[PDB]
Amino acid sequence: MAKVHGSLARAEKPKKPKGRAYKRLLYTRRFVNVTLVNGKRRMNPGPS
Amino acid sequence: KGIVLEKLGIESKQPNSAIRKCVRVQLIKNGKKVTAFVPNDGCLNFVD
Amino acid sequence: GKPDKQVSKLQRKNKAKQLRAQRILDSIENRKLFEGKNGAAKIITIVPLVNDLDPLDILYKLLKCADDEGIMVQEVDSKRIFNVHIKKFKSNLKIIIPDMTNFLNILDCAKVADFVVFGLSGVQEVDEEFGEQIIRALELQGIASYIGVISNLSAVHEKEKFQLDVKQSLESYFKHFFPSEERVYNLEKNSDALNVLRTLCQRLPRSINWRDNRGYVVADFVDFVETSPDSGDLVIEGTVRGIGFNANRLVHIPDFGDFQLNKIEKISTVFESNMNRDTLDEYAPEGTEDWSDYDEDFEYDGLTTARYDDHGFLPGREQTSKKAAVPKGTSDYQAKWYLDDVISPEEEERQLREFRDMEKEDREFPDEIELEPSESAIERLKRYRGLKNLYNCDWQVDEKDPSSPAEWKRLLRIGNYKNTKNRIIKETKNEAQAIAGDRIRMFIRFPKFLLEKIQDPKQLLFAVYGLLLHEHKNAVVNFSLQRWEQYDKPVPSQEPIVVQYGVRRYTIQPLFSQGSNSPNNVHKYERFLHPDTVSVATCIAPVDFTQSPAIFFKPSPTDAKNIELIGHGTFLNADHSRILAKRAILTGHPFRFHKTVVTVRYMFFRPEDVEWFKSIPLFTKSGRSGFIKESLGTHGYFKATFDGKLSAQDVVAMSLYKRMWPMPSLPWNG
Amino acid sequence: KLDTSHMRYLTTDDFRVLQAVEQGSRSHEVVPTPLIHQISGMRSQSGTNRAISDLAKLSLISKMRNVKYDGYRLTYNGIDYLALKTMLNRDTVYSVGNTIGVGKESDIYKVSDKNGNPRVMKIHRLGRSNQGANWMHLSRLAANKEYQFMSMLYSKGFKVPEPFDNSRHIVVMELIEGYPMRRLRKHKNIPKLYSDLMCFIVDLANSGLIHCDFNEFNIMIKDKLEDENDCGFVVIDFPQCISIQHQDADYYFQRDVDCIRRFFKKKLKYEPKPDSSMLDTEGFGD
Repeated sequence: MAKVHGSLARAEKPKKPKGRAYKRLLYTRRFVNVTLVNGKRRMNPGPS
Repeated sequence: KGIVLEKLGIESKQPNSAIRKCVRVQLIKNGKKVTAFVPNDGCLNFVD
Repeated sequence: GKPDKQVSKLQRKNKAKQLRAQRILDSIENRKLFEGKNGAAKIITIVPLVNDLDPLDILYKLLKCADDEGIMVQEVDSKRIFNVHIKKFKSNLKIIIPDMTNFLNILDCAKVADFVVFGLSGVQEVDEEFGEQIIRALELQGIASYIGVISNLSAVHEKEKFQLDVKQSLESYFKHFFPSEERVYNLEKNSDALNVLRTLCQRLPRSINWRDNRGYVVADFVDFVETSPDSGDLVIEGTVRGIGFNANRLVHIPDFGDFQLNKIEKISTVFESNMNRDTLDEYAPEGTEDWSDYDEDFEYDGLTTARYDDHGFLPGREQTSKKAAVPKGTSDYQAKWYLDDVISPEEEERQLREFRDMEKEDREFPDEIELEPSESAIERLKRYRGLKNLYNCDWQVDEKDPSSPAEWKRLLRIGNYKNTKNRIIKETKNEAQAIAGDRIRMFIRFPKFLLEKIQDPKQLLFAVYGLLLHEHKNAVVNFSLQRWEQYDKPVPSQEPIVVQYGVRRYTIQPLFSQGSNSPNNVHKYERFLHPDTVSVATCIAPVDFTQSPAIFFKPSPTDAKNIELIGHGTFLNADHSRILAKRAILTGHPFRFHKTVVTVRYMFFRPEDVEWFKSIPLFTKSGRSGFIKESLGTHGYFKATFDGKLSAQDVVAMSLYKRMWPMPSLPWNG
Repeated sequence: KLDTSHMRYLTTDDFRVLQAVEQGSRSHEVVPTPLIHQISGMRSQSGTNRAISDLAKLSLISKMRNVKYDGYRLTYNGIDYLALKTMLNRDTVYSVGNTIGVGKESDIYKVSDKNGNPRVMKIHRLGRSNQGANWMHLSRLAANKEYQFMSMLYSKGFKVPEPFDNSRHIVVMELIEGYPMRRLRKHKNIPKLYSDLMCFIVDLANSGLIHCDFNEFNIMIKDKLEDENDCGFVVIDFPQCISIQHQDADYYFQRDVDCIRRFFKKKLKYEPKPDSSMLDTEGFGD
C-alpha cells in the first residue's frame, strides 16, 4: 500500500534467483534431477 | 470516458444467474448512453 | 412514413461546427465565474503535510514569482486569509492558511476550497499518523482540484543530481493518493512556480457534489446588529459560490448550528424572508399528524406461547379446573386424580479489553445466549418473536412498543429518497434568488450569547453553508460504513460516535447491520462492526439530500489531532422502512440418538419452557433443520426430529428475534 | 403414506420448484432437469437444484436417468403437499394429524383451521405406488366428483357433511360429533329416528339417487345436546350411489330399506308398522 517518502535510494522465506540463474534452476528441476512420479513427469504435486 | 448515469442491478438468468452489478454510463463525446461491466468488484464500493 | 437520410459533406461539416460552437459557448459560460477583474473568488487553501514547514513561505514563493513585493510585505504583519489579485493573468485569488494545530480546522478549510495545495518536505518524511491522515480524510470528505508542491528541496545537497531524487520519490508517494497528477512541482525553480501560479489563475476547478448543490459563502467581514436584547442579526459580507442561497431556506454554520435567514442584499437588490420560512424545529409537528394509524399494538402479556402464530401451532386453551383435596399431605398426582369432572485510564482499559473480548467472542459464537437453571426462559424471552424465515415473514415498521422512542411518530417520513432528492434539488436550482458569483450581505437571526466564540474572519475561516428543504428535520437515516485503514479496534453499535456529513457533525449511537437486500426490508442487528466488509449504520438524525460522504470518528484528546478516525462512507438513505431484528440464539447439545428421534440436552431446564417454544424451528450449524416433539424429563430434556442424521458434535439451536429501535442524535461542537 | 410434518421444512422456493415440476409433468411425461430450470422462473442452479435436493430427500420427487434422458417423477407426497400448499394459501387448513377412516380409495384424517374449528380430510388414493397418469388423474377426478355430490347434498338440505374445499384429490369437510349404528346402544325416540331415516331415502330417490349401500357403519349420528338429546343423521355415500335410471335401481333401494328395518329390528327391537316404501312410488316421486 503506502511506501513512505523514503524511496530515496541515493545518499521471510529464501528468494528465487532472477534472469539466467532461474532458467538454470529449471534445467535441473526437469532434466538433470528428473522426478518420475507414477509413470509421468509430475509438476506441482502436494502429498501423493 | 463517460459519467455513470445509474448503478444497475440487472439480473441475467440462464444458464448462470448473474446478479449483474453493471452500470448505465453516458459517454462524454456522444452524449450516448451505454451499459457497462465493472469487473472483479463484489460490493461496488468503487463506483458510485 | 418519413424517408431516409443521406448526409452530405456540408451537412456533416455544419452539424460538427454547430456542436463545437455550442460546446465553446457553454465552456465560456462555465468559465465566466472567474472573470478576474470584478467577479471572481478562487479559493486556494495551503496544506503542508509536515510539522517543520511554513505555509506563509509557500505563499511567499508563489507571490514573489508574481514580482509583487508589496502584497507580500502587507501580509506578514497580521493576516491568514488574503484577497490577492494577480495582474499577470488577471485573476482574483483568495488564499487560506489553516490552524495546523486543529485537524478539523484543516478539514473545514479545504472543504470549502476550489483548490488544495499540498506542501511537501524534502527533508522530513510525511507522518504516518498525522499528515497521511490529512491526505486520506481530505480525500474522503471531498476535494476539488489538488496540486503537489515542494519548498524544502534546497535543504538537501546543492547539486541538482540529488535533489531530483527526492523530487521523484515524492512524486511516486504523491501519485499513490492522487493519481490524477504525476508532477510534484518545485517552487525553488522559477519556472515551476510561475507554472503553478499560472494554473491556479487560469485552470478551471472541478466540482465537489454536495458542497456545490447547496451553495456556500466564505465570509470576509462579519458584523453584528442589535435588534432585541437577547438576539440580533449577524451580517455577513461574502461572495456566493455554488448553487446559491434562498431567503426561506436555512443556513448552517459549522460549530454553531442551523439558523434561519432574515434578510439578504446583493452588491455585484433586497430580498427578505417572508411566510415561506423554513422553521427552527427538528421534529416537525406535522410528523405527529402523519403517523396517525397505529397498526399493531400486540399484547405479549396475552400469550401462552411464543409470538409466531403465523407459522406455528394453534391457540391451545388450558381451562384450569382446580379443586382442593383434603387428605393431609398428598402429591399433586393423587390430587390430579380425585376431583376430575367431565361434561479514567483504568476504566477505559478494563472496559475496552472487555469489548475486544466480547467482539472476538461474537465472531467465534455469534448471537448465542446462556440461560441459567434458575432463569425462567419464557419470561427472559417473553417479548421476543420466532420467525421461520427472517426475510420472508411479515415484520412491520408501524408497530407500537414501550421500547420504541417517544419521537418515532414525529419523524420526517419521506416516501422515496431518490426522487425527493432530485425534486428538491431542482426546486432549489429554480428558486435561487442569489446565484453563484454574487457579492452578498447576509442578515441572519442569531442568539446574542454565542457572539463570544465568533473569531475574526481574517485569522480564522468563516464559512456559511446552505441547507435544503426539511434538512433541519430529523429522520431515520442509513449510512454506508467502512472501516478506516489500519484500524483493528472494536466498535459496538450503541456507543457515541461523531459523524461528519456535509459540513455538519452529529454524535451518533448507530445500529450496525448488513445492507443485504431483503424483500421485507428486515436486516440482522450486528452488535459489532464487521472487520472486513461494508456495513450499514442506522439512526435518528437530520436528513441530507445530496448523499454527502460521511466521516466517522471519536474525539481522542491524547493524539496530536484530537480525533480518532474510526470509519468512513456515505449518507445512503432517508428510510424508516428498514427494521432491525436483534437475533438471539439458544444453544443445546444433542444427547442421545435413535434412527429418527434425537434426545437433546441443556437448552432448557423446565418442561413448560419447552412447551412455550414448541413451534419454533431448530437449526443446526451443520446446516440441518428440525422441530421439537415433547419434553422428556423434569429437567428440560427434549425429544426432536430432524432433516439429516446428527452426531454429538453438532449444535441444535433456536433463533428468536426482537425489534431494535434507532436512537436520537445531538449536534457536536468544538 | 402421508407424513404431513415434513411440509413445514420447505420454503417459498422449494414450493416454487415443486409447482414447476407440477406444471412440467402435466405437460410432458418425465420432466427433465432443464425443463425444471427454465420453467421454474428462478435465478440459477443454486435455488432450483437446492430445492430439488430438498424435495428428493423428503421423497417428493424421484430422479429418472434413463440412458442420458435425465428427468424427474412427482410422487404422491408431492401432489399431497401441493394441494395442501394451495389450501395453506386459501386459508382452509392450518394443522393435521389423527387418522379415523382408512378407506380403499379414500384416507380420512382429522385437521384444523386458523380459528381452531375441527374438520376432516378425505384424500383419494387410487392404487396405493406405481404412478402413471391415470392414478393421480382419476384420484383428482374422484375427489372432484365426491365434492360436487357433497355440495349438492348440503345445498338441498340433506344431513350430509358440509363440503368446505376440494384441493385436487383431497377434500376438506366438516367434523361431525357423531357415532355410527355400531357404537350406538339405545335411543330415546327410535320410531322418530326411523321415520327420519326412511323419509331421507324417500327424498334421495326424489332427487334421483339411490345410495346402494346404506348400512350400519355408513350412518353417523351427531349429538348436539346432552340434556335434551338432539340427534342428526349423517350419511357417507357417493361413489356407491346409483342413479334412478340404472337397470338395477330397484333391489338397491329396497336393500337400503330392508337394511334400515333389519337393524332397527335387531339392535333397538323396533319393527316398522307402516309398510316400507317401494321403488315404484319413488320412481314416480322424481
